[PDB]
Amino acid sequence: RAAAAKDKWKMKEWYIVYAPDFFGSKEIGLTPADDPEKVIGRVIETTLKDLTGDFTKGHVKLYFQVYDVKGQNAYTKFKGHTLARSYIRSLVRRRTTRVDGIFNITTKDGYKLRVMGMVIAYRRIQTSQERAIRKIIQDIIYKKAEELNFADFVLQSVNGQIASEIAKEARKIYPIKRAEVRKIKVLAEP
Amino acid sequence: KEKWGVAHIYSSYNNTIIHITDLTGAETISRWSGGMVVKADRDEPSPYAAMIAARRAAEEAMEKGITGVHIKVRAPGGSKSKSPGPGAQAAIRALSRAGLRIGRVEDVTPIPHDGTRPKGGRRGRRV
RNA sequence: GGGUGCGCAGCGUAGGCGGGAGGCGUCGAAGCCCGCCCUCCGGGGCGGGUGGAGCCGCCCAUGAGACACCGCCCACCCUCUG
RNA sequence: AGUGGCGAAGGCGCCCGGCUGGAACGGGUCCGACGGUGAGGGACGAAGGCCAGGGGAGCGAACCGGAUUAGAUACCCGGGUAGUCCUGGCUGUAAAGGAUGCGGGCUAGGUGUCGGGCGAGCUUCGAGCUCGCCCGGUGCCGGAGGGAAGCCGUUAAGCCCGCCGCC
Repeated sequence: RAAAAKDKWKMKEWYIVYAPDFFGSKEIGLTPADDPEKVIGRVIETTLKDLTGDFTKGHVKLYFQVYDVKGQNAYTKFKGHTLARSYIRSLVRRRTTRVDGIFNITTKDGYKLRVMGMVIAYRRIQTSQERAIRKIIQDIIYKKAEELNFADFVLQSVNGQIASEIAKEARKIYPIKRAEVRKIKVLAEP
Repeated sequence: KEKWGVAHIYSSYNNTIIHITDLTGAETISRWSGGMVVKADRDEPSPYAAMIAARRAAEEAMEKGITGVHIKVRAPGGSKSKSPGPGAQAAIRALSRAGLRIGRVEDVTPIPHDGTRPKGGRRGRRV
């Protein structure tokens, strides 16, 4: 019947989701649930402009996971981020070269991450140059990891500083268009 | 207050499914298929059938209190086809007209970096 | 205990008994303003508020008549105790 | 991701590290004809199949069901066993095809691309861009010339010097 259905829908309460502290604690959205603990473990997908409205960084997607509740207010943690399909496809064209590196990182605070960085060149280049560029990416990311910690790592990786450094130092082997950091996953926590 | 949901569309050469959830995708609100609104199996993916199911789902969502909606459109993918059917755009326009506000739109057709073997038989279908 | 009733034709959810032509309005109401719950969202039952003095029915239908007022049941899904 | 590259051929595409084979370029470096082909003999050799041991997601011979059909031991649909995968061995086959045996000298060139080297100009000073030349690989056009023709044409299916296999 529809009686129990309406009963179920009307027994459901709403909760307000909140971003973490090294971001700005915002009001991403709302979640229904009957009980409080059916909400522990839930992934909100948003973009970076919604948080801080820079009109250009609309292609970045962040994923926040629910881990705690206090009344009708839930608080999140950072889980990972990835670029957008449309952006990546518009980038990777024919008669160019794509160079991707995937590395495992441990920050100053003991967080373990998997970072996937990407580079694009203007022409159909050799393979030794690919490998040199990959080594550059690796060195820079390891250095930034040993010198920085989670919050700054993520904020820089999403704002586009590490990408600028990567591009500037890889411009010594072959010029470059649209260097970027494409993905981060969190694997562990102390 | 303004609440947003998410519309997953599964489109094929044989049916169309519209499914509206909250932003988390863990709480379901409405679910309607092309096979609930016709009696011919050869009409389930007709964009009119898609329009109708979209309208039903949107009105139920509005009744429940949903105002905005993001959109993820999908084809089966994997080893099957990677191209959606013709009911997806119909459903999107119908959701727009029903009275909901629309946000982001994305395609989520799962694609194989390299994967399993499809069903043809090294010669495909021969009819 | 809190809530909960379109067999038809219907001013409309007449549910059924005994009494009840009589019941109320400062033991303050309408008409007008915004709101949670029940449910065939039918439609009422419910609350703070401009409001300051009318409205039900014996008057017709329906087999059993009034949400006319007093005591009691019942169909559900719910809140406390022992 | 290429009309591209390496490999005797079969064949070889995620990343980092180690061991290993061969070719080109550059070279007033070393030996000093040590070379070519190769009967008989040997080594490699897709898929499928066999032996022995493990594993088993998807696909799927055989098999079983539903339809289509005059019938349908098939095409279409739903399921499914060996097999496809790893270790250690056998079998020795294909449109294994450039359907074109290997080496050497000669008989117009043009235009692309891959690697290396040289010389000029640009530069954001980049293992970077452009233009030209020599060597080697790999393609598309084409004149004499050749051929039954289709077509080949300095990567000959042309004229010469050789060896083996075959009709």
